[PDB]
Order: sequence, then structure tokens, then C-alpha cells
Amino acid sequence: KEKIALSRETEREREMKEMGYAATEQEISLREKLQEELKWRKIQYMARGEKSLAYHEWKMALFKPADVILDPDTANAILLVSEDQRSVQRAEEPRDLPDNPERFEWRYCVLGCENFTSGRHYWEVEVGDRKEWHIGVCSKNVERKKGWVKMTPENGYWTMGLTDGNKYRALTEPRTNLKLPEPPRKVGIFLDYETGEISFYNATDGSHIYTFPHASFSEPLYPVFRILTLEPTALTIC
Amino acid sequence: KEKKILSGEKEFERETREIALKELEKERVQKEEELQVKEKLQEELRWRRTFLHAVDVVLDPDTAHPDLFLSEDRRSVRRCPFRHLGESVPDNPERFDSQPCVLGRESFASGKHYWEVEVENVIEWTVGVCRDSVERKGEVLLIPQNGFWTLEMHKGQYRAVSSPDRILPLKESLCRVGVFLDYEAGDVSFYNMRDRSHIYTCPRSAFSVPVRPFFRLGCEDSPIFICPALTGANGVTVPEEGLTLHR
Amino acid sequence: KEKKILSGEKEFERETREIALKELEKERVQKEEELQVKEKLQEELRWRRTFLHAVDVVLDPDTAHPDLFLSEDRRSVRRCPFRHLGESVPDNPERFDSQPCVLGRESFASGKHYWEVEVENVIEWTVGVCRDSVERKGEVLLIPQNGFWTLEMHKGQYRAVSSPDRILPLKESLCRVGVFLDYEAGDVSFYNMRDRSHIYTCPRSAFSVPVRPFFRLGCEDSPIFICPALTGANGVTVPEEGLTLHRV
Amino acid sequence: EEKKTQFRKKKREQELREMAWSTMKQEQSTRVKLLEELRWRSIQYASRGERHSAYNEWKKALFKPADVILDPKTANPILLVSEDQRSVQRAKEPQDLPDNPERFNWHYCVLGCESFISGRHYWEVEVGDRKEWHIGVCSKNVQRKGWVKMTPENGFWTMGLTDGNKYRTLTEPRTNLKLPKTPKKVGVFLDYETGDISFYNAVDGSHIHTFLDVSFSEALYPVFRILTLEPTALTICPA
Ligand SMILES: C/C(=C/COP(=O)(O)OP(=O)(O)O)CO
Repeated sequence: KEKIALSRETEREREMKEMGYAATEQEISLREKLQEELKWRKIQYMARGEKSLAYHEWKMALFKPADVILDPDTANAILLVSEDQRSVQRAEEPRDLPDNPERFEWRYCVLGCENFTSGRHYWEVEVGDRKEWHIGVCSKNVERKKGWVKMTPENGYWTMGLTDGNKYRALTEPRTNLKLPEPPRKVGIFLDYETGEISFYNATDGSHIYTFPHASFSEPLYPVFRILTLEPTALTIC
Repeated sequence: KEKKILSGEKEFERETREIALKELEKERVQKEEELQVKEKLQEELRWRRTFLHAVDVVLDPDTAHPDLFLSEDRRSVRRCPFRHLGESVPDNPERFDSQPCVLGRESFASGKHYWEVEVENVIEWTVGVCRDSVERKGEVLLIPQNGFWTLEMHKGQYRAVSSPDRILPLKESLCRVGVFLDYEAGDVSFYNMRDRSHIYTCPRSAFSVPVRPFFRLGCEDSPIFICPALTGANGVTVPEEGLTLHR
Repeated sequence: KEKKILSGEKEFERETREIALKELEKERVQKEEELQVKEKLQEELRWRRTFLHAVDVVLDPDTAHPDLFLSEDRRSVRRCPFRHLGESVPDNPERFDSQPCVLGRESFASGKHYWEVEVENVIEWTVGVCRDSVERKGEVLLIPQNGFWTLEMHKGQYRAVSSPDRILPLKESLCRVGVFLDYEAGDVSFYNMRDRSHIYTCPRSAFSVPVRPFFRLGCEDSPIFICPALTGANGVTVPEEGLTLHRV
Repeated sequence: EEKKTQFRKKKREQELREMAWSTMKQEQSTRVKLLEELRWRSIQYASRGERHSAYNEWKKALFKPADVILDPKTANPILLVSEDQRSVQRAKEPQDLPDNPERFNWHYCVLGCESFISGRHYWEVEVGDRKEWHIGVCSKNVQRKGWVKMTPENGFWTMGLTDGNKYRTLTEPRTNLKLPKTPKKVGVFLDYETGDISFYNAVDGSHIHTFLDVSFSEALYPVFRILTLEPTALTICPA
């Protein structure tokens, strides 16, 4: 009885050691994940000094890639969404569509199917030589019927628009115009729901364009694309 | 008797300890005295290390190109028109073959020195410093990456380290030129000895080996003169009336 | 029992002996290295003074006359009338009050030295070497009897140690003058610095006392300049293109 | 007899269990420390934070303040050090001081007193309206007798201003910096394990320069360098 007791105590201590080692492994895994994120952010900030080619690598790490598919039920009458539900082109006349509360009566906006409850996300849209467009995100609780809701970042809309190809200005108060010497052909939008941050970047050379003020979110958002001028150049999502 | 005989050597062990201790003692005192004398020598060197020296250079006929004519005092050279009609000069490893250049005889490794050269009525010439370990057989390029720090006159213009993109904007013709060397700072400077005006200073570079003077003559039948150091009145008699206008 | 303890301590005693031998060989090798460095030191000292030394002369203002005006870099002197009046100049035991003379700051004991002076358009000047134990309070004749070895210009003629029977037959105006000193041979010489030609050599004598430079300025408002030694490019920055045409 | 061997094995394996738990505890502490540190890093990098709402905060959080004292035993005989050992000045003529083997005989540099082995430190220096200065860090086994180029390959990490308008960093070959403002105070930050040296502007918060990705294998000292005679001195702000 003594020998078997010593043996079973030995086995119990062995189990103690092995689960201690398992917890050690999970802890070092968490620590190493934190280290990777820290270094990624470090090089992200250091590159933001002047410029770099690192732009199209770090987003593969920090934020998860996008598969954005448009929702035709949210598509306005004067905009026609391609069959892929990926791109939309402004149409001459509002087609025959029944009234939809999700559809902006005054705004020419299209919302996507999926919902961005949490996490961090991004997406690029090509503009090429676009003459006018507006890009961003908006919430469900906002008003989609009245046309008197002005463009402020505190009504649920985080958006900015390019007009004439020479004012790349945010939709805030006052009319904040931002100077950009090189007219880009592909722009990236970055969303961080946890910290409520919106970043507006140029997907050509990693040039910073715009950072929204630190306003915390309260509701999942939806993509917003606004076209008020009919131009042959269109918008495509990648 | 094992205990007694094995204890008999404690006196020997004590004696060995004793001799070792006294040896340590005289070692201590001797090294202290030597350190004192060394400190005195170091103090004298520290006082004497901040002086400028004026040198006198005598040319070395072992490194001279076979087509150069040196005066008997070895203080002037000329480039002669194929004087080798019946003259043989053997090719030792230290003799230039494709370049008309001459070297000095003294090697410096510390301190500051300077000397003067007269280049009046000459057309193309080169004056500077060079490392003693430079290739001397075959055509070479006089570039600081090979060990040459020179100043030259070429086609009526004054050239730096022989890059053709940094001509110097001098205002008159140069008659007397001074070369100044500071070894611990990597300093080589060229001066004009008429106003004592600074002309040029090359970028600093570590020598790590002794350096020697370097002269090159590019024209035909024209002499260069090295100004001798001031000697005073040695080797001569000074009468009570005094020595006036000595030649 | 004492035998086992004796054996146990004997091995320790024998083991502690070699401490002496590594101490000894370490001492020997260090001594060899020190002797090598000392001999290198002595050889470079022997390679030291047998040369010519170009000196940097700076004047000291505690020997000057209450009438001379000095520059702020202590390298120029002029004679000005009724400018220091009303300013209390201390009466030092080393002050000149008979003749307008200034002395250098350095004393010499052995070796060869030389320096240069700029006398372009001064009308009456005297330059030379004086013992630092000369009379400073009295009108002492500037002759080699009291310890002055000088050269001067007086009323348009260049003259020697100031005996009026030693007129130097010069052929051109003097613009820069060189002074040379050799302690071992008792040699003091004066040179013309345009073509480095010899002017005069004083009769041989023994100094036995440290000597100093000596300047005396006559009735003239023109200053005299002492040429500074060549410095090169110390205290300045050198780019990768080089330093060209440097003016202070 | 097998009972005794089982007892011995039980004791040894219990000691191994104890060591496993100790390793676990160090791992957990390291994790929580890294999490808080990453939060502080994020708020520091968050934007071009320049309205003083972060600079003081992240400087007091992620870097410890160091007291720097100048020692006369290293200064070139040209330099003068105050009685507080805080300021440096240049004299007209060199002094007469012994040639100890820890003095800069050719260069115009003065070193600090203490060394840095590991950690994160910072200090602040007042440059005023001077026209020429150079500051940085240097190794311990650097060459002090003679002329050596001030280069990271020789053990120097420095930067500064010359000519009254030219800002530069001392590399091979030298590079030019383009600032839109005139710095009046400079903050120097050092991180050892990462290998980061940072120069910042301490009046507003703009960023001047950063030496990164360097493996230090020895100890580091603060280093200052001046070359001109001015009525303004180099002050070290106390903390
Ligand atoms: C007298 C001065 C020496 C500067 O030499 P450098 O030519 O190396 O100047 P820098 O390019 O700034 O390193 C420091 O004592």
C-alpha cells in the first residue's frame, strides 16, 4: 500500500507539472501575439513619418481583409448596382423602386449587406479621374427620409467627398478642405470600432489623407457611397 | 619517526615563503623607481610635443625616374630629352618606370612639419605627400584612395586632388608654395608664401603608415628648387667686426 | 592523529607555493614590456630636438611702457601720445619707463628658434633678443655689453648693433624681417624674408641666462605685426569637398 | 528499498513542479506588463501628438528621468565646467591639466558620469540661441587620443547644428535635416533592449530624428560637443 501510494503521488505531481507546462505554453503564446502587434504598430508609426512602401503589408496584419458585397435593397433608384453587387454606376433617371426606409430619399447612397458590429476593417475603392464622389460609413438609427440633416460627424455619418477633382474635403463643420498635390486613383478606408477611429488613406503610396476626431461609436455601421454627378468614370471596390 | 621527519620540512617551507616575500619587496621598490623616471620622460614629451618643425629635404636617387636629372646637391631636378644615349639605370623595385616622379628621403610618423618649394617659370608640376607603400611599377592614378595627396598645375589652371571638377579661383601666378602636415589630425594643407595665405586643405583621412614628400615634373627642360632650411652661421668664421652679406 | 593533520596541511602548503611562481613570471613579463616602451620613448625623444622650431610670439602687457597701446590678441603694438593719461598704470619692477620697449612671453634655454616681423611702413624700429635679467628701470644703452642684440632703422638707414660705424649697405626696402637664434653656438642672425637672404650675424658670445624677444618702437603711429605660426585647419570643420580659400 | 527511491523521485519532481509554477508566474507578470506598456505606446503613437496633452504624459510613463552630471576629468583642456556641474563653456586659451588616460586630447568633447546598461531613460538640454552644437551618446571603448570620425561604426550616435542654419546628423556621409522651426530645447531618449535613440523638440512636441535597429554590446555615455566662443552656455535641465 505504501509503494502504490508513492507511485500515485508521483503520477499526481506529473499531472501537476504537465498542466503547469500547458498553461505556460498558452501564456507565452499570448505574450508573443502581443509582441507581434507591438512591432507591427511600431513600424506603422515610423513609416508614417514621411512615407514608405510598407503600407500594403501592415494592413494584412493589423486589420482583417474585406469581402464587401452591395445590398440592392438599399440601392437608390438613381444608382444602378452591377450584378456582382460590388460596383455601382449613377443612372440618368430614378428607376421604378418601392419606397424603402433603408433607402435615402434625398441622398444617393447605397448600403452593403453585412454589418460591422465590432473588429477592425478596411477597404479600397478606385477613383481614377473621378470628378465627384462621397465615401464613408453611417448607422441604422440615422434619418434616411428627411433631406435637412446636415453633414456632421456626429449624426452617425463618417464621410468625406471629393468635388471638382480639386477639393478633397471632409463632410464636417466647417467645410474642412484638405490639400493633396497628387490626385489619387485608389483610396483606402480604415475602420476601428473598439476605439471609434476612422482613417482615410491613399492606396497609391501610403500617403496620409485624413483622420477623424476621436468620437466613440455606439452602433454598428454600414458602407455609404454617394454620387451626385453623372460621370463616365465609376467606382470599383477591392 | 614519520611525524618528526615529515615535520622537519616546516622550516624549509618557511624559508621558501620568506625568500618569496623579500623578492616581492625588491620588485615593488624597483618598479616604483622605474615608474618615476618614466613619468619624468612623459612630462618632457608632453611639453615638447606642441611645436612646429621646419625641415630640409634631400632627394632620393633610388626612386627617381630614369629620365630625370638631379643636381649634385640633390635639391633640384629637370626632365631631360632622352639622356640615356649610353646610360643604364637598373630597375630595382623602388624605382618608378612609367611616371616622372621623385620622392623625399625622410619618413614622418608624428608631429607637424612644413616645407617650401619654388615653382617659378614652370608649366606643369605636382607637389604633395604620399604613402611609402605605393605601387611604383606601371601606370598609376594619383588619387587619395591610392595614397597620393597632391596639388597640380594643368593647362593654365590650378588643380586639387586631380578631380577636374574643383579648379581653384586663384588671382595671381604662384611663385613659392608651402606644404604643411599634421599627422594626428589627418591634415595636409597648401599655403601661398607671399602673403602667408591659406590655399587648400584636403579632407581628413587616417594615414596609419609613414608618409614621404612627392614631386612630379611635367614640362621639358625646366628646374624646380627646394628652399633650404635656415642654418645661421655654422661652418663659417665670425670676425669681431661681424659677418655682413654672406653668400 | 598529528600525522594525518600534518599530511593534510602539507599538501595545502605545497599547493600555495605556486602562487609565488605565477606572480613571479607575471612580474617578469610586465617588466619586459615596460622596458620596451621606455626605450621607444627615449628613441623618439632623441629623434626630437635636433630640429628648427617656428615660434608663436605673444607679448605680455606687464613689461610695456605706459605709452604703448597693445591689441586685444597681443600680437600688435603701436605708440600713441596722450591716450593712457588719467589711467593708473601700476609701477612694476619689470615695467619700462625709460624707453618704449616690450618683451615676449617665452624664455629660451637651448635649441634653434626663429620668427618673423612685419615692418612695412614704420619709420623707426628696433628688434632683437635680450636677456631676461636686464635693467628695466634705467636708460640702458642698447649694446651687447649689457645684453641687447638688436637691429634697427634710424633716419632712413639700416644699422647694426647701433655703433654708427656699422652702416649696412642694403639695396632695397625691408618689408619682412626674420630673426634666428642658436643657443649652443651663441648665434643671433637677421634675414631678409622676400628671397631668404642673409643680412647680419652678431659676434659670438655666451648667454648663460634665458633670453627673450625684444621689440622697440620709435616715434611713429604705424603699428608692427608679428606673423602667426601656420595652424592649418584646427578648430574648424572640413567637408567632403575640402576647405578652400579660408579667411579668418 | 523501492520506497526510498520513490520518495527521492517524489521530492525531486515536487521541486520541478515548484520551478514550473515560478516560471508560470514570471510569464503572467510579463504579459500584464506588456499589455499596459502597449496601451501607453499606442497613446504615444496615436497621432502627431503635439498639444502637450501626451508629451509630458508618455515621457513620464514610458521613460524614467535621469540626472546627468558633467565630470571635469574627461573635458578637453579648452572647456570650462561650472560649480554645479551643469553648464559648459569655451575658454579663449587652453588650460594646463594632466594627461590622464580618460581625457579627450584632440576633440572638444565632455562625457557624463554614469553609464547605462539596460532600461529606458531620457534627459533634456537647453541650447538657447547658440550657433553651433552637437549632442548624442557614445560607447565606452571609443578612441580618445587622436582624430577619429564621429560615426556609428566608431561608436558615436550624435546630431547637431553648424553655421547657424545647417542642421545635420553625423553619419558616413553626412546627411541634411530640414526643420520648419527653431528648436530651443532638445529631449534625448534612449531605449536599450530595442536599440532606439530619439531626439525630440521639448517645447511643442515635434519629432526630430531616430536611430533604430542597432545592437549595443557595451555601455553608453552622454556626449556633448561645442566649437565656438559665445556668451551662451549649454545647460542641462535638472529633474
Ligand atoms: C575641430 C573639430 C573637428 C571636426 O572635424 P570634422 O571634419 O570631422 O567635422 P565633422 O564633419 O562635423 O565631424 C572638433 O574638434
